[PDB]
Amino acid sequence: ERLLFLRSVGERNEIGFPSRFKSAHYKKPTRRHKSARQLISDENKRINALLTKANKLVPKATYFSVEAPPSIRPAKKYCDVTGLKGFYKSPTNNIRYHNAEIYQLIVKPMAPGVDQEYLKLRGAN
Amino acid sequence: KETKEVYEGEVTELTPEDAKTISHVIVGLKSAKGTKTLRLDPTIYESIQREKVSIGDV
Amino acid sequence: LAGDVISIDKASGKITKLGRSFARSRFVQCPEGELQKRKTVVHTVSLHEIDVINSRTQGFLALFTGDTGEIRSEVRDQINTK
Amino acid sequence: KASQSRSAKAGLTFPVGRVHRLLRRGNYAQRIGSGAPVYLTAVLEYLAAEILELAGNAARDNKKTRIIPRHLQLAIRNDDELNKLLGNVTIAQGGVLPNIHQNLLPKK
Amino acid sequence: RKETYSSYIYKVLKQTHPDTGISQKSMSILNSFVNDIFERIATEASKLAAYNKKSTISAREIQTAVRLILPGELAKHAVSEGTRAVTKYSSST
Amino acid sequence: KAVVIDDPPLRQTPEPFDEQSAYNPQSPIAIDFGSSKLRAGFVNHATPTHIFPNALTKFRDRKLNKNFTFVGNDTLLDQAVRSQSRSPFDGPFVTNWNLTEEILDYTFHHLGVVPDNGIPNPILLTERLATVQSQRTNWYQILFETYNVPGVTFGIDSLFSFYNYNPSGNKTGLVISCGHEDTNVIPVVDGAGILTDAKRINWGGHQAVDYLNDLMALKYPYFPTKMSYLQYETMYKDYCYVSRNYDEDIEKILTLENLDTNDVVVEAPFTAKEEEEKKLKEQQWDKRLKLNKLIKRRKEKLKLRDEMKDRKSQVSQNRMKNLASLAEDEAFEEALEYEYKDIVELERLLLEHDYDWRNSILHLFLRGPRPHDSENIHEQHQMHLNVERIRVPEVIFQPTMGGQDQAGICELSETILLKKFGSQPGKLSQTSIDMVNNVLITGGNAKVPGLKERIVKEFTGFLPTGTNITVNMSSDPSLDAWKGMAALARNEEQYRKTVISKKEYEEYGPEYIKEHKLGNTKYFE
Repeated sequence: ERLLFLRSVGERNEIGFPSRFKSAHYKKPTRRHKSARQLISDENKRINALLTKANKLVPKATYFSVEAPPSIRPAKKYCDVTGLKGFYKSPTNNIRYHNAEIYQLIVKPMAPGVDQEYLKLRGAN
Repeated sequence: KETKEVYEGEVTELTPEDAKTISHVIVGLKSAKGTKTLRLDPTIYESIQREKVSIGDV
Repeated sequence: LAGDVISIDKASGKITKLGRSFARSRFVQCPEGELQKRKTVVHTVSLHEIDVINSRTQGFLALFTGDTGEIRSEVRDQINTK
Repeated sequence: KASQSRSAKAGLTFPVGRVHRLLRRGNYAQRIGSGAPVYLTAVLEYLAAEILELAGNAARDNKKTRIIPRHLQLAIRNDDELNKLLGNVTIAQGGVLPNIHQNLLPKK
Repeated sequence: RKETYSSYIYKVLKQTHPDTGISQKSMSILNSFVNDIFERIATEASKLAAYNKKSTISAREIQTAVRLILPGELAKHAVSEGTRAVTKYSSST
Repeated sequence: KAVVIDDPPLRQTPEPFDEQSAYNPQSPIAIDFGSSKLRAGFVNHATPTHIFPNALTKFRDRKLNKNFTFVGNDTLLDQAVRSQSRSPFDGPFVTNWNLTEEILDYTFHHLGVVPDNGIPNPILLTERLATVQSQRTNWYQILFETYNVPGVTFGIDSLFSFYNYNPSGNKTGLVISCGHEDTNVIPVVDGAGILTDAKRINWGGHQAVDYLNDLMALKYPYFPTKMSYLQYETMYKDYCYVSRNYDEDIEKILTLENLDTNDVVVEAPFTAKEEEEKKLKEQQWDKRLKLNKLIKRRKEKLKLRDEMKDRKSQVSQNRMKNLASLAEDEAFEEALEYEYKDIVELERLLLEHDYDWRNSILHLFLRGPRPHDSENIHEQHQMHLNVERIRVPEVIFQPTMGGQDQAGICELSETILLKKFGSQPGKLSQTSIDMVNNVLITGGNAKVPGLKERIVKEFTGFLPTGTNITVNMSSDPSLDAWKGMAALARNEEQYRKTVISKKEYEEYGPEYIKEHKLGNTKYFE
C-alpha cells in the first residue's frame, strides 16, 4: 500500500510523448546545458562587441548597469569568531578577533585550512 | 532677558562661495532626527576654519 | 623603535615611552592582559585651583609662580554655586 | 615603465627569476606555473634564515664573530627537526657531540 | 662564469646578525644545502605532477611537496611564509 | 526548555484538479514563475489557485514502468522523493529548459485546460529586472512554439505589486523588493518605473539560509548529525529579526541581563612522632595580600614551567641555548602547582579562621547563561542562537558582511532620494516628496520582523526634518505580484496595450522589447 501509494499518483499524473498540451508539430532543437556563470560572460562580450562596433551608443538599462555601486562610508569591522566588535587583528592568519581569551582559545591554536574558511564568509581570501 | 539658539550636528556639506574673498558658506548639519541647511557669513567661517572643522565632525 | 614599551591615548594623541622591555640582545616588564584597557582615575582638586583657573586674567601658572594677585569675589561666588 | 624584479614584489631577497630559470631548464615539467618560483623562493629563503639564525646563536655561544662548520654542525644536531632532515648527510669538518653512556662513568 | 647564492645568503645573515663574518667553506656548505633542498622539492613536485596526469607544475604541487618532505612544525612555518609571500606577490592590481 | 526542530511534515492530501466544465478558452491565465515558488491562477479569481515550490524529480521503481512525473506539491509526500527534487533555476537564471516544460505541462494539466493545437489562452508572465537576451529569446521561442499561445506580456514582480497597491497607474513611489536571490530598489515616476536608476543587490533568502548554514557549521565543528537545508530554513524563519540599531545591540548581546531573554536553544533530532610534633607546632601557630601575591607568583612559575615544557616556546629555546652555551663553555611541575594550590588553600583557611564560566565570553557565546557538562548526550545535540538572531538579517543593510562589495539598502535609497531627479542635498523636489510619501515594501523575504521600523528610523535619519515619511506593507507580501497581474488583466481594459501578438513576433523577430510602463526597457538609447 505504501509502495503503491506513489504508483497511484504516478498513474494519475502522467503525460505521454504525444503531448496533448503541446503543438501538433514539435521540431525540438538541441541545446547545451549553458551554466549561469558563462551566461554573464557571453552577455558581456556581446555588449562589448556592440560598443566596439558602434564606436568604430550609450547603454541605458543592462545587467551591468543596474548592479549596485560600492559604498562610500568605511566598512565596519567585526570579530570573525563571535560576530561582535572586532578590535584587534592577528598578524599571522589575518583574523579579526574580539579580546584576549578569544585569541588564546580559538585564533592562536587553530589548524591551517580553517582560517581560509573563516575568511570565506566575508570573501577575504 | 536673553535667548539661546543652538545648532549641533554632523557636518555633511561645507561649501563656501565668493563674490580671494569668500561671500558666504552653506553648511549642512545632521542629527538623529534629521538634517538642516544653513547659510553663514565669512566671519563665522573664519572661526570654523580656525577650529579645523572638516566633513564628518560634530 | 622596536623593543619599546609605550602607552598611547587615542583621544588626545599622547604617546609616552615607558622604557625598553627585557631584551639583552631603562628596563621594564612587558604588560599583561588586554591591549585596550579602560581605567578609572580619581582627581582631588582644591577650590583655590578652580578659583585661579576660572579667573581669566591669569592662567594656571600662577598656581606655580604664585602671582594670583587679589582674586575677586565674583568668581568665588560662581565657583561656590557650581 | 621601468619596474623592479619579482623578488621585492614578493618582498624577498632571494632571486625569483633565477629560481624560475633553474625550474624551467631543470627539466622537471614541460609547463611551469607562475606562482611556483615565488613559493619555492619563499621556502628556501625561510630555511636559509632559520639555519643562519641557529648558526648565529651557536657562534655567539662560542664568543666569536665568524662561522666555522663546527657551529653549523652543532646547530644542526642540537635541533631535532634538522636532525630528522639532515640525518644521512655528513658535513665537512664537523666532528661529533660530547656524549657518554651512564654506566661508563666512574659511578662508585 | 659561475653561479653562487653568496650575496643573497650574505644579506640573509645581515638582517639577523650584522656583526658576523662567514667562512668560504661554510658558504659552500650552505650552497650545497639549499641546492639539495631545491632538487628534492623539485623532484617531489615533478613526480607528484606526473602522478596526477597533469602537465603543469603550480603552487599547490610544491605545497603538497613541502607538506610531504619537511617535518610538520617546519612544514607549517614554511607554508605560512610561502602563503604570505605568494599572496603579497599576487596583489598586482 | 529546549525545542527539537525537524523537517516539515509531509502533506497527506495531493493537490486537486480544476474542473474542465468551468474552463474558459478566452480567459487569460496568470503564471508567476518565481525562483522559490510558482504561483498559478486564473484572472477571474482573487486568491491564487495553485501554490507549490518550483521543483520536481524523477523516481525509480523495481518493476520498471517509467511513470514518474512528480512536480511541485507531489514532492511533499515522502522524504526520498523530496530529497532528490531539482529546481530549474541555477542562480537567478534558468539553465535547463526541458524541466520547465515538464513543470508547465503539469501546471496546465492541473488547471483543468483541454486545448486544441496548443494553448489558446493568453499568457501573463513575470521576468527579472534587466534580464539577458538569451532568457527572453528562449522564453519567446518556447512559448510561441511549444504552446502556440496567442498573446504574452512580461513585467517585473515588484512593479506588479506596486500596480496592485495603487491601481490608478500614474502614481509616484519607491518599490523595495526582497526577493529570493536579489534585492531591488526601483523608483516609479508617474506610474512608469524609471529603470535607468533602479539598483540590485546580490543577496536574498537563499544566501541568508546558506549564511546561517556556514555560521552554524563553523560554530560547532563536532556536531554528530548533519543538518539539512529545511531545518536551517525554519530556524531562519522562526528565530531571526532586524534590530532597531545594530551597534548598540551587538555591545550588550552577550551580557547576562540580556542573554537570559533572547537566547534560543535548538535540539537536534536523534534516536611518625616527628610528623605528630610538626602538627602540634602548626596548631600552636597585608600579609594575606602578600600570600595572594605569592600564589600569583606560583601561578607565574607554573606558567614558566609550562613554557619550558613546550620546546617551541622562547623560554625553552633560551634554556636550550643556555645548555648549548654550557656545552660550549612535567609531573614535578604539576606536583609543585598542586602544593602551591594547597598552600593557597591553607592561606585562605588561615584568613577565614584566624576562572568562572560567568566571565568566559566564549562560553556565553557557545552555551549561553547555563553551565555545561559535555558528557550528557542531550546538550551535545544542541545549538544556541544568540548573535545569529540579528546578524543574519543585517546583511541586506551591510552587504560587506556577506562578501559582496555593494552599498546598503539605506544608502541606495539615500542617493536616489537626495542626489537624483532634481533634488539637491538640502532641498527636496516634489517628485522626491511624492516618493517618500508612498514607499512600499514587497517580496517574500519581508516576513522578518522589525524591517519596517528600521527602514522608517533610517529614513528619518537621513531626510530633512519635518518630511512626512509613510511606509506601506502587505499582510502577506508573497502574493502581491500575482494579484498585480490579476489587477492588470481584470480591472483595466488597456491591457491590450502591452500584449505581444504572434504576427508582430514574426514581423519583428526575437530581438524585440515593448516599452510599456510596467515592464523592461531597451538596452541602449
